[PDB]
Amino acid sequence: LKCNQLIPPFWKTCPKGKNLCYKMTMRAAPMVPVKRGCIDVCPKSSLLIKYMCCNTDKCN
Repeated sequence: LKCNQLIPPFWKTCPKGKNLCYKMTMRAAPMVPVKRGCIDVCPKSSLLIKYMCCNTDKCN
């Protein structure tokens, strides 16, 4: 279980439990990525920012 983050090849293996990952894009703009990392589940997404969480590698 591993996940790449914003744009370059930058990937890493996420630890047990945190087998999920994400990439928070800004809803202000269509979906401008700004944050990303290995998680468990998507934190409280805001009205102006969409947290794009998922379970598969590469997905964020």
